[PDB]
Amino acid sequence: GSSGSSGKRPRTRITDDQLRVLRQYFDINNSPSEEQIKEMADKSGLPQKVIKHWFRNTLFKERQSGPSSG
Repeated sequence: GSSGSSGKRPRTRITDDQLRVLRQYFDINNSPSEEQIKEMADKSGLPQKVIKHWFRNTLFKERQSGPSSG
């Protein structure tokens, strides 16, 4: 190939069964509340740092504003 494989994120990794839990809430409320971040952290098993960040890294993206051509 060219390099081999992209490796930035830590060993940990979120699954479709866990992400879905973070996505579903996305609709209801952009970002989870100190209360939701906890209730979820247990529902899925992810920490409060992973969930919070995810919402950001993801949300921030949606906030992006690109021009239209075509």
